[PDB]
Amino acid sequence: MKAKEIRDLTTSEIEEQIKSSKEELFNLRFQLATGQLEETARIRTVRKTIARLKTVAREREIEQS
Amino acid sequence: MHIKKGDNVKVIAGKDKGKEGKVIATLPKKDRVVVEGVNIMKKHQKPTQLNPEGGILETEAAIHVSNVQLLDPKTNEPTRVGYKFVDGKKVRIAKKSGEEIK
Amino acid sequence: GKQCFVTGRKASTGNRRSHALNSTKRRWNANLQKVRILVDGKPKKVWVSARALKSGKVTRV
Amino acid sequence: EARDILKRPVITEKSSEAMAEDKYTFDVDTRVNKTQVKMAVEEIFNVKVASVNIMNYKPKKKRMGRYQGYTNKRRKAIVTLKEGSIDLF
RNA sequence: GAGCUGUAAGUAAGCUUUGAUCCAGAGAUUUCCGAAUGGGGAAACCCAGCAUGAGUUAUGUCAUGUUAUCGAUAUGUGAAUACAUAGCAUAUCAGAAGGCACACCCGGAGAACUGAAACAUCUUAGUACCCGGAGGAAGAGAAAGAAAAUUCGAUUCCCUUAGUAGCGGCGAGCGAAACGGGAAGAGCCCAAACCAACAAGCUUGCUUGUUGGGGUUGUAGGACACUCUAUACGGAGUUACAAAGGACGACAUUAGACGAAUCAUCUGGAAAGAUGAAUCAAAGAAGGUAAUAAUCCUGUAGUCGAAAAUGUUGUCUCUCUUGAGUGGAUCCUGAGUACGACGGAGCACGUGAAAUUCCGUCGGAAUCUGGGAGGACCAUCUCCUAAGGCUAAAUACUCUCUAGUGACCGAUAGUGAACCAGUACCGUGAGGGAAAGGUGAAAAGCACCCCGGAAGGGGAGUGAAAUAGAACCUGAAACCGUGUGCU
RNA sequence: UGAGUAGCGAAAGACGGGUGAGAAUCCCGUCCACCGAUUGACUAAGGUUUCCAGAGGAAGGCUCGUCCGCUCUGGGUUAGUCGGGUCCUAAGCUGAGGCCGACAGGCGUAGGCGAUGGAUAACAGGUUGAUAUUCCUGUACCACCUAUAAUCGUUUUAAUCG
RNA sequence: UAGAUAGAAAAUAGGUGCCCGUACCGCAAACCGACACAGGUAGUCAAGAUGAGAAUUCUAAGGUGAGCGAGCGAACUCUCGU
Ligand SMILES: [Mg+2]
Ligand SMILES: [Mg+2]
Ligand SMILES: [Mg+2]
Ligand SMILES: [Mg+2]
Ligand SMILES: [Mg+2]
Ligand SMILES: [Mg+2]
Ligand SMILES: [Mg+2]
Ligand SMILES: [Mg+2]
Ligand SMILES: [Mg+2]
Ligand SMILES: [Mg+2]
Ligand SMILES: [Mg+2]
Ligand SMILES: [Mg+2]
Ligand SMILES: [Mg+2]
Ligand SMILES: [Mg+2]
Ligand SMILES: [Mg+2]
Ligand SMILES: [Mg+2]
Ligand SMILES: [Mg+2]
Ligand SMILES: [Mg+2]
Ligand SMILES: [Mg+2]
Ligand SMILES: [Mg+2]
Ligand SMILES: [Mg+2]
Ligand SMILES: [Mg+2]
Ligand SMILES: [Mg+2]
Ligand SMILES: [Mg+2]
Ligand SMILES: [Mg+2]
Ligand SMILES: [Mg+2]
Ligand SMILES: [Mg+2]
Ligand SMILES: [Mg+2]
Ligand SMILES: [Mg+2]
Ligand SMILES: [Mg+2]
Repeated sequence: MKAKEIRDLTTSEIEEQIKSSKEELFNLRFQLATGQLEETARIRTVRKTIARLKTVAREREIEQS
Repeated sequence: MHIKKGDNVKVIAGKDKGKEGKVIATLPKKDRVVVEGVNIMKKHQKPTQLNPEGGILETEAAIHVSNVQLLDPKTNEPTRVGYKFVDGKKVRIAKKSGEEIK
Repeated sequence: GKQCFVTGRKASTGNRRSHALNSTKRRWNANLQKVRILVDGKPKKVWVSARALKSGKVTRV
Repeated sequence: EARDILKRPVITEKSSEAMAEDKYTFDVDTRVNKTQVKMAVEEIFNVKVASVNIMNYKPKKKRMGRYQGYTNKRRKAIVTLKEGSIDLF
């Protein structure tokens, strides 16, 4: 998910998306550990999604001040 | 590079000097290109690898980009390339005919 | 770190000289005396030189 | 933070014997304590934890070519379940 | 503007013209240690208080913030001791701390080997080292100057004076300055007299203190008295001379864009070489490309370009701000100062006939009819006006960035380090401190067969070359082998 | 070069059967021998993965090597009660204010830090290739928390804390 | 005791209890000695016969055969017996 859609989302939606993305990342890591993950690029994709979500959240809580 | 994937070029230096072919890959960081039918190498392929069958495989090796020259679309002569700006877009121009390469 | 509270008078360095002009380092110390004066409107015992005390220019209280 | 507390499961012969004993082995963040590990496992897998043992493993010297180095130090927790089960696969 | 997920090959999974990768400006994140600052500690660890929150029935657990010391400024309380003074407590502060560029600057403290053919005065040397303080420069600086003529007019720095004058167990050695020629230039503010307001002593005389005005000097100046001139007209300014801002513009820096002109044959693996015939040039700098290229590529001359940030600047704004003259009645013009003695030090000058300047100790002026200097000292003459402060430039240096240069090195050289080097290694530690570059144009890096467990080799093949096959360009000598003509 | 020379670092091995390209040297067996106030079992320092399993035989191993403390691959260390911290202090170190000192800094009070000492609750058995007072079985103990409580208290108190 | 406050708890039931170390060598081939080095390295346990004994000799529990060998059986050197 890109920064444009992230900015479309609302703050509560940003937090929920961060939670679900972190849960997905955890599941991906566990599959990788157990040897059940072939599509390894998903880990990096989700990591960058989380980074973008947090970036937009920080932008909002900065511009509020 | 002034030569681009898919371009039709003439080899102006090398064993294949005088041959014409299509550019099927470019290596910007090495200033090299791969041209169909140009610079064929015979590599020893082990059948024991992931490919069962083995032997001597013939394939094009990359050539230095300054050894190929674009062909003028009108005259079909090798030509250098300039650039024009048409409605704010860069256009490759053959310096011999003035046409647009692509 | 000893000097006159009033003027900053402090020790200096120089030479002791023999009759044959041999030289060794020595100090000239100030003639400091521990006196009670008014510091910031309150009594306080500080180091003051005899010369800074001379002619009653410092009030001892 | 539970998903940060737990890093990955450990799959070895000793760890498989433990799993037969209802003990699940994880690599965990090197800074967390036994209680945090217990709470993270209970939150993520919805189980009841009987106990947690924990241990540290030093960085291990490792060589590749002419370059000498070390593996990351590890913190390994062994969680004995009271109720429920964990399916790693 | 087409590829990309570093060195770094491989595989995998992916991204990208709906513009990746990549380049520049700005922003976000930025674990732990470290001045390290809640406390402790054997750095990168451990253990807490307080507030708020998460979680639990609750405890245990967790998250965020905060909590060092000193300094300064406020507030409360306040011992011996009455008043209040220590003290204590709370609050605020982009206050300090620590680092380094092994450079340059100022200062504190300060050797020795060495030279003197010994050595002590002297020298090395106010050097090395240590310590404090900086700044982008520092230091100095608007005459108590230099001088001795038609005098000059702050300071600094360069040339010269000059290895002169001098100093010196008159040994070794040390060694000016003025003048003259240059770089660069810039001049200012206080203290005091006096005036007004305020407060204490309450003569409630007018003394002291704070604030503001005034004033700033040698041609003596100022106060004071008087006469003109103006409330920003003018003038000045954040580089001193007072101190903060704002608007617009210009230029520059940090990515980039365009950018002329060559074909053929021979040799050769390959042409840029040779040969023949052309072309461009404000471009014949340079690097690369299969050998040596102005015209193949990247470039070069030239021209163009900035969303954003930064820097330097111009004009407006803003801010501040009177400027001259006459008079000599009175007043002011830097005090434990100048200066002297004793003891040191600094001055090129070693105490000397020793001025000129600083320190310790002790003594201790004058007040414009004053005071200082012209190398003891006195007189005369002349030049200055100390005991308060500020001040750009010309000067020094280079950790660093950008663009370049060299009758500088070319792998035992050049950095210690061309390479994963302050590494390996050595040492308790401070510290010492290496060796080590080159396949090929391209990896085309030797399919396959044979002997061998492998290593290694012989073919085959790639390649111009493998007698270029992996520390793989060339491959000297020492040294070690095999064969052999003569002996 | 010396030179195929000196040396190969205290000692008792023999044979059979395996393995393997290769065996005096590896594995297994029998017999023999050696230490046994110990060459045995723990354990503090110190070291820091050398530990276990599978694989290897270039180099290291003073020979050899099929083997190894070596090389490769993957593993292994579990605590309320054991030792240390969330307890105590000795020497010593440090040290707000403070005293002293050209600078740097030295000394030092309150206060801290600091075991080699004081205090302090778990034992037996079983188990792996590699850990075990740590895992498992059985049976305990210590501190704290929540609920229900025989009983006692209920503002000079009188139960309770201190 | 000074002080603090309505509330306290014998018992019963249930629950909570962190961080560091823990491998292995450790009179040694893993430590200090440049070495798989006849040296050095605190403490605990330590059986039988004999004996005063932790001496002595031989054994136990347990561990070990020592990381060059095979011959020969000169001088000489060393260690040992007469
Ligand atoms: Mg543990
Ligand atoms: Mg001499
Ligand atoms: Mg001499
Ligand atoms: Mg200055
Ligand atoms: Mg061109
Ligand atoms: Mg040609
Ligand atoms: Mg060549
Ligand atoms: Mg004197
Ligand atoms: Mg004088
Ligand atoms: Mg004279
Ligand atoms: Mg004059
Ligand atoms: Mg200057
Ligand atoms: Mg070198
Ligand atoms: Mg060479
Ligand atoms: Mg070198
Ligand atoms: Mg060659
Ligand atoms: Mg060679
Ligand atoms: Mg011999
Ligand atoms: Mg011999
Ligand atoms: Mg021998
Ligand atoms: Mg031996
Ligand atoms: Mg082993
Ligand atoms: Mg060997
Ligand atoms: Mg102090
Ligand atoms: Mg102890
Ligand atoms: Mg064991
Ligand atoms: Mg253990
Ligand atoms: Mg053990
Ligand atoms: Mg001993
Ligand atoms: Mg005995």
